[PDB]
Amino acid sequence: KLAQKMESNKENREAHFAAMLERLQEKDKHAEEVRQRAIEENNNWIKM
Amino acid sequence: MRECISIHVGQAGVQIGNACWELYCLEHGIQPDGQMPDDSFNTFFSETGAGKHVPRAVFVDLEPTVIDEVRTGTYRQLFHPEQLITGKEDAANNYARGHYTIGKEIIDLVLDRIRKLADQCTGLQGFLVFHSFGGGTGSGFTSLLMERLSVDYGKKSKLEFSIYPAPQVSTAVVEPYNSILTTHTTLEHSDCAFMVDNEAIYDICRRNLDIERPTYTNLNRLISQIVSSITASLRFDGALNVDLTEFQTNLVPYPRIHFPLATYAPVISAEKAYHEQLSVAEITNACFEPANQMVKCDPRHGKYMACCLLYRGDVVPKDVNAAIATIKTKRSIQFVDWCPTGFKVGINYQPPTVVPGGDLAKVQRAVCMLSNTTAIAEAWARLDHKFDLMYAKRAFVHWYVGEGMEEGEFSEAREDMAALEKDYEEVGVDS
Amino acid sequence: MREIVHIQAGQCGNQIGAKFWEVISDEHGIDPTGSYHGDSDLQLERINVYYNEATGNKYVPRAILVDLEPGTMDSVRSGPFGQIFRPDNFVFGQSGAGNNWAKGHYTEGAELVDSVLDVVRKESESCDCLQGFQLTHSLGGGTGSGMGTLLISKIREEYPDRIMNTFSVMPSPKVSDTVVEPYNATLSVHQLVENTDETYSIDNEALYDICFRTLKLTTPTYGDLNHLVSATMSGVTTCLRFPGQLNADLRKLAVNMVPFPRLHFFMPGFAPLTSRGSQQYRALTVPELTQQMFDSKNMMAACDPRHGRYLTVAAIFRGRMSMKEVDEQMLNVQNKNSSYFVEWIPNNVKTAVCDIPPRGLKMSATFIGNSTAIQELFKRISEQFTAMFRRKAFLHWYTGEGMDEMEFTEAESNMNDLVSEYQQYQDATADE
Ligand SMILES: Nc1nc2c(ncn2[C@@H]2O[C@H](COP(=O)(O)OP(=O)(O)OP(=O)(O)O)[C@@H](O)[C@H]2O)c(=O)[nH]1
Ligand SMILES: Nc1nc2c(ncn2[C@@H]2O[C@H](COP(=O)(O)OP(=O)(O)O)[C@@H](O)[C@H]2O)c(=O)[nH]1
Ligand SMILES: [Mg+2]
Repeated sequence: KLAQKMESNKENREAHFAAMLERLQEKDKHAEEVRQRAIEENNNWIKM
Repeated sequence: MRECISIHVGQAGVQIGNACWELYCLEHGIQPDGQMPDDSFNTFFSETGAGKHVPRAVFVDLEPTVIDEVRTGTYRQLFHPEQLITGKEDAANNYARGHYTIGKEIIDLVLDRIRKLADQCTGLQGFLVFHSFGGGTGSGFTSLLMERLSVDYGKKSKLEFSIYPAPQVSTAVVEPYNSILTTHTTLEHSDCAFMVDNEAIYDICRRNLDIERPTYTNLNRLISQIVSSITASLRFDGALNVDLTEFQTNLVPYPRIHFPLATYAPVISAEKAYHEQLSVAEITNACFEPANQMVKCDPRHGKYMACCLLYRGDVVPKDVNAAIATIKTKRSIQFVDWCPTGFKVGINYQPPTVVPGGDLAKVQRAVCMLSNTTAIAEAWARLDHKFDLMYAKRAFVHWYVGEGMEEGEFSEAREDMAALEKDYEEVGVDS
Repeated sequence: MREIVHIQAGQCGNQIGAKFWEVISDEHGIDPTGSYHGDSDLQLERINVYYNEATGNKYVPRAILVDLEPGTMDSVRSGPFGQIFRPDNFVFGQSGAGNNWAKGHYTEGAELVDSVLDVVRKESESCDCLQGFQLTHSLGGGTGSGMGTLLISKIREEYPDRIMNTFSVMPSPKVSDTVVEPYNATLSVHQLVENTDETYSIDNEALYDICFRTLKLTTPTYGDLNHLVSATMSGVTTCLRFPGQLNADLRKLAVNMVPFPRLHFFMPGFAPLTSRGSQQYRALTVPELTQQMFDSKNMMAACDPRHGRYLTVAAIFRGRMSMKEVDEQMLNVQNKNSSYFVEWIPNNVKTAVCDIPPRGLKMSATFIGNSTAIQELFKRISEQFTAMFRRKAFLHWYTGEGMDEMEFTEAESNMNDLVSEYQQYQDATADE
């Protein structure tokens, strides 16, 4: 009774922190992306 | 022989425990080091090879602050260090942290200590659990512990001394949530629970003891007196006694309707000297006054199902029966139609003992009435309404969900409380 | 719950942070060498919340000092309590942020961030039980704002279960060093809504108005504004650093103050209002202290509390006074001003009394309110932002750093949603 209440709990906090880092890691994937773009456009400018 | 294990959970439970054990020591003549210069006190105190008397108790808190005071205090030698258990991180007024997140780390250690105490018992009667409804430890850890105790102890008696929250002394906005969650989870695991409304105690201290701004020290001394009255029958051998089982048999007619109302008298200030000595009639009359109640509610608007009167000190059976007879002539005390025998009376020889330097005056005779009244449902209704106000907006719910709790657990807990209120209503109807 | 790790970022962050440390060191009886010379056991009871105990009788602030510019750090070291700080805890760059959020958040700030995390990890791993973090910074600048929010995100990644607290100073045209402050503030607010558990909204608009109108200081300086900030910071942290029942730790404070995750922006208030020089003063009774809770004149955020409703309130009284009088006065205010408190959060006003008053005052009161009126501060920023953004003015400073227009649109929309959310609960009823 308790096993299938605390396991169902441990799953519902791993999720409420999975959805955290997963959705606050693409928050670094985008900060890499526009950051690559930052000196990329600066380079292809000197290409002209 | 007939041992009782006391468990003190969270700040409220631990602090009330300090007051109770201080009072028990004064009553049995036990010094703060466990030394002492009847024999029934052995139900609550074990004895070591050095002739020292040790409380059959476990003190638990998820934060160390409160218990650290016990292990530095006057009674540091009374308890063995292993029976004072503390974590590092508190439950932060969150039932989910107490029950799940933080509680799950210390639960096994607490049960191992309780097992060691139970192994020293030849006839363990069961447990007395002290906790607040409002704190994260008092609510969350208690329900976790109660569930685990039912597993390990089969059908061993479990009685509660629950601190019902009051806004005058409340520390969290989320106390109604914690109160409902703990009541739902603990209901199927508790045999009998004595609620103590902090507002009722706050008002008695203000009105009867002339304390302008009552502190937990003031509240706990008064609480300790009621706990001592309930437990005196176990710790002493008087003319009329009641064990763990007889309390339940006389006061609990149905499994879920296990919440008796406590009323204590007299509560006299340590000044005056003229305001005494009160007769058996006077103290008995005081039990039927809503001002002396431990929970705020109106019995005149409810129905009684059982009334237990626990007298202490210079009390004679003839005096008691005379007092009960005059009270019976006051038509206003209504009982349910399926209940004939209303009054169970107990007399314990020892007059109430008071803490030196305390607010309470020394009296020759006192009484504690335990009554199972449908009027106690009013306390559940007040709590349920505060829960509903916040829950309709899901205010603060994210704190519990974040700890792994599901919203469904809130609905389940509230539906169970609705069923409890419905049970008190059904019980008061005539056939 | 024990240790709090303090972080100071940017010019404003370091200036306000340094003042916080000199104010609290004086309250805890700690001199500029780290030695305790006080005469009250209450001063040391919870000393470990902000200080590490070093070899012998010495106490060291658990503080990390950060800037992309070196000058501010030198000014801190040269200061009165400058020598108290851990030398290894000063983390500074050489290439500043030039009041550009993009430089602080993506470029220069990103290059320094790891050196800062290395120092925060050292302090965090030393902790018996880390409560979380406390950051002081401005939202109008580049380092405090951009790097500060970058640090919040990086710390949150490594410590997702710890409490994240900030003292965020809002920019104002009244005391402005740059025309781009609405952009920097909006971009930062977007970050704080998502990444902090609690934010004290310290408004320069309100601080300037208090100095000019109330303190009668014709030309306020940052020194004058910072005197109000340090009085507020001392007040709001009283519960964390002295023994008490209410809001004793960062989590308990958040649990009592935050009903909805995003609505974690507090409106601080303080009474009595004093100027640096004013060591007079002879005034302030309990009814007088209590009345200033609804007084817009005493708010550290330029919002009228009577323009909204309080979701939750924490009130801290300091000095030798009657607890009975405080309880009566506090109940009177809630009964008289019923309409300014939400009915669906019962007993939402919590009071604490600390015997130790702040320096110079015998009696003081600090208010922490979670009010729907804070939407006035966010509306002000959104309207200043839109006036500029409509014309794409100064956008080249940000796009030049690799930023896209979408981030600006998103930050603005998120802040407007926050305003809309405050309005929703302002209009909500207990009709059930
Ligand atoms: N009568 C009485 N009530 C108390 C005492 N201490 C706390 N309470 C009440 O209990 C509630 C607060 O819960 P606590 O027991 O302090 O908290 P806790 O169990 O330690 O849980 P956490 O601190 O959240 O981990 C409020 O209703 C208080 O008024 C006490 O010594 N006596
Ligand atoms: N209250 C206060 N505000 C300041 C102080 N210094 C700068 N500011 C404000 O902070 C903003 C400018 O940011 P600043 O901290 O100088 O830039 P940074 O070094 O890149 O973080 C503006 O809103 C200024 O009005 C200070 O000491 N006190
Ligand atoms: Mg506690």
